[PDB]
Amino acid sequence: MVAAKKHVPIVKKRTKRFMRHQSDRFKCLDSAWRKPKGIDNRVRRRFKGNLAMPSIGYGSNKKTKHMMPSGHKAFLVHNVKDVELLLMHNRTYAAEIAHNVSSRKRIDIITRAKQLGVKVTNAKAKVTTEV
Amino acid sequence: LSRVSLARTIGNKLKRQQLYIQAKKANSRAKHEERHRRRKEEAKNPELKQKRLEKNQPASIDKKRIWDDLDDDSLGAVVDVAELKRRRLEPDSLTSQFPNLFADEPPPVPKILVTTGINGTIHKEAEEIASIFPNATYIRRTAHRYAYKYSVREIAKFAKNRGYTALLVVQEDQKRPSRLVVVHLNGEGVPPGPTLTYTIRNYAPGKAIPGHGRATNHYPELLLNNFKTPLGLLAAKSMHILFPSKPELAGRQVVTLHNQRDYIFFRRHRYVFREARPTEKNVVGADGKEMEGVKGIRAGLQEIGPRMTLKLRRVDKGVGRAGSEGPDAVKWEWKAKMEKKRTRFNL
Amino acid sequence: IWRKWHVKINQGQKRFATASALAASAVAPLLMARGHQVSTVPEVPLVVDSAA
Amino acid sequence: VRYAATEIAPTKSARARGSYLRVSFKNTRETAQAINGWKLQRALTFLQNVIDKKEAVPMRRYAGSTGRTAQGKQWGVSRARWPVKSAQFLIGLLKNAEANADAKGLDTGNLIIKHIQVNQAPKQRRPYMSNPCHIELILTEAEETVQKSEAVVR
Amino acid sequence: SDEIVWQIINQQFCAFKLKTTKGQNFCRNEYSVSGLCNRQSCPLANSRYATVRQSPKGTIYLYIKTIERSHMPSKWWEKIKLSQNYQKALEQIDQRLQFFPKFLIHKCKQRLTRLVQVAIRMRRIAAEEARLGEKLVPKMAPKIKKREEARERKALAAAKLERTIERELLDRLRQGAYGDQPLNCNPQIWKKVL
Amino acid sequence: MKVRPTVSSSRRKARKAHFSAPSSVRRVIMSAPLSKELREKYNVRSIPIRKGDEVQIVRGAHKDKEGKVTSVYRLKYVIHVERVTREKATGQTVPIGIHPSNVVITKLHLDKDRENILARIKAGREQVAKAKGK
Amino acid sequence: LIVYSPEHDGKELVKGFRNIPGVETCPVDALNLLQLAPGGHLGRFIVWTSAAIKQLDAVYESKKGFFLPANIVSQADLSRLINSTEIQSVLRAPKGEARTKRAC
RNA sequence: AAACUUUCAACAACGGAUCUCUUGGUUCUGGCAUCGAUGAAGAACGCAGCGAAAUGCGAUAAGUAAUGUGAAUUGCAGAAUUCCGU
RNA sequence: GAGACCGAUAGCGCACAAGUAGAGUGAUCGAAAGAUGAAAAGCACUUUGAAAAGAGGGUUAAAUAGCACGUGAAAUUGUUGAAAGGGAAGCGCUUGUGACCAGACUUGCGCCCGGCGGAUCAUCCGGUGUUCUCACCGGUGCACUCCGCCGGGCUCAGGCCAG
Ligand SMILES: [Zn+2]
Repeated sequence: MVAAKKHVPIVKKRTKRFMRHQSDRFKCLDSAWRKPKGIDNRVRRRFKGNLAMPSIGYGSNKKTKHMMPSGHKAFLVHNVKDVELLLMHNRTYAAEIAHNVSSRKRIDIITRAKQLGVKVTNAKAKVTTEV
Repeated sequence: LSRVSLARTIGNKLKRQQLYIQAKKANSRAKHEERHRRRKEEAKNPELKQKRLEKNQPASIDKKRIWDDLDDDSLGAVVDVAELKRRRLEPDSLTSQFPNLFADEPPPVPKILVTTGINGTIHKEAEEIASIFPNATYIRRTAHRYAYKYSVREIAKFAKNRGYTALLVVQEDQKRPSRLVVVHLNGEGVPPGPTLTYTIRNYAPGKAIPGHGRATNHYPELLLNNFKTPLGLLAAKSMHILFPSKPELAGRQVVTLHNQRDYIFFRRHRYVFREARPTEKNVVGADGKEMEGVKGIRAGLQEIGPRMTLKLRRVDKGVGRAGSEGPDAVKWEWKAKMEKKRTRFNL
Repeated sequence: IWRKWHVKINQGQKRFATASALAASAVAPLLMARGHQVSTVPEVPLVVDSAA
Repeated sequence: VRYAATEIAPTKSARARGSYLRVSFKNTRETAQAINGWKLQRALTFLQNVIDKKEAVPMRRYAGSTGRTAQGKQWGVSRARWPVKSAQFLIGLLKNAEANADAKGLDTGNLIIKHIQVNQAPKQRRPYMSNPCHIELILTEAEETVQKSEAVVR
Repeated sequence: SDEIVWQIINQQFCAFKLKTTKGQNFCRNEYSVSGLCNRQSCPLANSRYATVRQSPKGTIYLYIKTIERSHMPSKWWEKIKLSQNYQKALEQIDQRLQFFPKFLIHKCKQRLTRLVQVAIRMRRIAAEEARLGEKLVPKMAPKIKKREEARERKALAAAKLERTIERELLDRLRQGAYGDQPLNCNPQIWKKVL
Repeated sequence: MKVRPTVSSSRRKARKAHFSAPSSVRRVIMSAPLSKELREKYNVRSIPIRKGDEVQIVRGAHKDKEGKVTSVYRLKYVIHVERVTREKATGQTVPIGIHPSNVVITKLHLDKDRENILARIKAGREQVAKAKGK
Repeated sequence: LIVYSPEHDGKELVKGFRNIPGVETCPVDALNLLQLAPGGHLGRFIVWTSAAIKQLDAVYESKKGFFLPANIVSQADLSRLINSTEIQSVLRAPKGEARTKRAC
């Protein structure tokens, strides 16, 4: 038994990103959400068949907020000292090795997390196995 | 402009570009007339064309190869083995160090076992590698995800008991074959011999190759090309030991391992001998062109095998590093310091 | 140029702030909360002899 | 995983490039599409006939209504013209790749044009703008297939 | 002044504070029972404190800090060896953290629990890794990979692979390596060779 | 740190002065350490290089290569050494540039001004050691 | 931060500590907040001298227009204020617990 | 069925954004007081083997005298010009 | 001499040929334009052919850094592959099909029997440091105790989806 702790089921209220209006048509508008402000904008008045707005009712359950599908919360780790902070929380958190960590330092982190029983999200990036 | 950089002598960028454009128009015009006057004079007197060609010849990294200008062979010395015997007339170190590969008579029908990396997912790539070598079977390393984690040392003991000759492990990266570990199990009482790990870089299956074909069960003919060093002679004999010694020369299947500058290019073709088509040129040989006796017939080729490029990284005494236990446990270990100069070819 | 670069602070508030910083320097938790590797000195005010 | 279609071997291939060619990009694109996937000798006769005003080049994408001759019955396109400079630049590029194939030792009578591609060159800065082009092309031998042996039972 | 020390650490700044976006804060102090920045488990704000740490020789020690020696951080913690017997080691915490806050008693037992299972987990995966003999090693560096990708391209052109195969195959037919009446070739082709 | 007001800690003024220097003060910049034997005999650490100096390269890809100076190129801050050369495409061998800080001087080219340089450094080094000692 | 007495120690100590990275020197008559609280964070490590501790009473007496401020709280340990015999003797019984059981 | 058009991906173009750099600018502070009829500031004409949309100089013309340093100049030609020496 | 300034569409108009190039009869107006590489080692030689261009081959750690030169975005364009369409289609909700990609609980603890070895075991000896009762070494041994390791036996707990 090495897994996450007993958590209530993760329910995502909406799995699709809120896309900015008319971002599909104009390349200058990024898809990042901007609230419409024209008084005759059909998205703003919320007619049917249009894009929905983000709202606090979409907010995820506070027990399962920030939880990965396995049940863990991601923890950004830069060296071996950061993994040891997860010694008491090896069932709630998972080690996410930062993107600017070298090859050798990753193997030191990956070895340490195995000894501590801490899940690593990216354990096969700059490494390989030699027999 | 060959000895001076216009960037480090003219600070204004735009003035430098026009002077270089004027340089390109001048030199390209000058080279055209100089080569055209040479072509005019070559037509009258063709002897000077023979003199120009033999004196001015293009450079080659192969012809600038650096050998260890010394004696001795120790599986780490870059030296032409064949030129050493020719100098001696005017490899004992390999046979003593590796009695099993370089013995008198190999086992007649080698039995080969191919397995994958542990909890691997490259089953279709490993089975095609198993079809490369005749009399080879594929067994997955782990049955389930949560199954027993058999070691390479164990499987080498298991397959030697059953009667296999070699054990091949294809190690994966990015769900693609990346390393080939070749283990020699041998027979009777001698221990499992040397382990040769390689790197599979440009893997392409036969299905990806346009105009390919199937392979028949005929034993192929082995072509081990351009192996000269003591290390290369071991890599050549190791690939020799996997294949049957007597080829069934009716399937017309050829498996080649060509060593160009420590890159072992692997192919598998099938051929037919045919008369040359009238617009086709005769097959030339190097230094002795217009290959005699064979004049006017050409050997066609159709690929039937995987594309891959191998490079030798480590050779060990036993099975892996953990399995080679003496003080000569690592025989030759590739490091990037050896490829520091482009004319140092290890094998 | 005539942006307000310098700030007038009352002298009483400056001396209050200096008195608090001196008092915080006599507290051993506040030394290591400030990043000082202070685990070897044998007294946290650390008065040395003037003759040395 | 998936594996892309690997490249046909370089020693069975022949390459030629043309960069910054003072020739119209819209015309050369239409001329290169006419001869894509043809034999080498088929293309050199066609491009020479375009030079001699005998056979016309159909206009499909960058098509302008200029001529409606019966020569378009062999293409099915009702718009036709005679690109002379585009034929001349493409002829010298095809002859270059034929010389490259003979240096590499290829069969002169069996090259096909599997790859032709026309890009745009930087505009010549003079209110009027010229439109030069880059052209690259690859020739290969026709795929040769050999016979299989009869499989042996054992 | 333990409440005042907490007000500076919590609201203003602590050098041992790691802040994540996941909703919990972490304490980087090596003398913390739980790596969290709450009031009950701050080594700084709590003048009387306990923790459990592991020496690289494998010995688990109980570190106790008292207020009466807080002015000298050199003589701050007292190190007390814990037994290898687990139920006996739990009793030393109960005996020696007597009359302490229940949180510190509880978190010292749990840190004792985690450290003992890690040692068992260490010895299990060390035995399994010594069995397989596989070791994680760094992959090829970007510059070396760029070098072998470039020098393989030049080796592939210099090989002239399908020409070399044809050259070597025609060499063997000439030299009689295929034997008389070969299954390789066509009999109207051999009569050309003589 | 710096004290005197005439001294500047400007990276801009330092980089301008280094790369726009006259050849007289390029000479002082273009200076090399002396060997262990030469240090214990002349009591001098570093002198500028001249053409006749036998030298040894101790940094770079041409490490442990010994030779005589062939040229002191002050415009590109380069010395040239005998038999430290590379081939061009044409085959012509060209000198390879070593900075003066990458070499150690083995044998000096001695003339009257050079002994005066070596005396003045020894006089100052002896003076301050005596002033520090007593 | 080394704090010294220029009247009894001299300024020769300033030159010895001047090259050592990090360490700073300040006389006891001219204490600096930018050095006592670097970055606005309190708790500087200070290496006092014995002559400076004697002067510390005097330099803060000689400051005209200022006296050492009186705190608005005499006992800053709040646990002593609340968990005392005098406070806890007078309190009402606790109306509940820290966690309340869900009724319905 | 071709073609044509659309979307996506790989590769190849066009273009010069982004990141990084800086012998440049901007602003502040400090020491000091010096153009010209003994012809200034400015404007030309010339002086180097190949030289400008540079710089230096003035028929002694990329400079001479004098002092100091102490072995170069350098993009290529080219100097029996100089090395215990005005 | 400096800076909580700007960083090549910025900062003086000018980081570079900048009051230049260019315009106007004239007074005047007045730009654009930085970055190869550590070092030119700035692509020898063969072969196309009329060119600011290729194919080989070479230098270099790298030439997809080749004086169009650090990185090299988007608009826009070509080739290859998949799919669709005929004044359609584009966005929202919901499946389906195909292609590509990913890969679920990281999968363990506890008892009993035998052997081996270390200890925090021994009212064992000696030494060191200390907050002065706590730690750490060195040498002894296995009567007791406790840990490991190896070889057997047994039990339990395990993530998700259905019924
Ligand atoms: Zn804290």
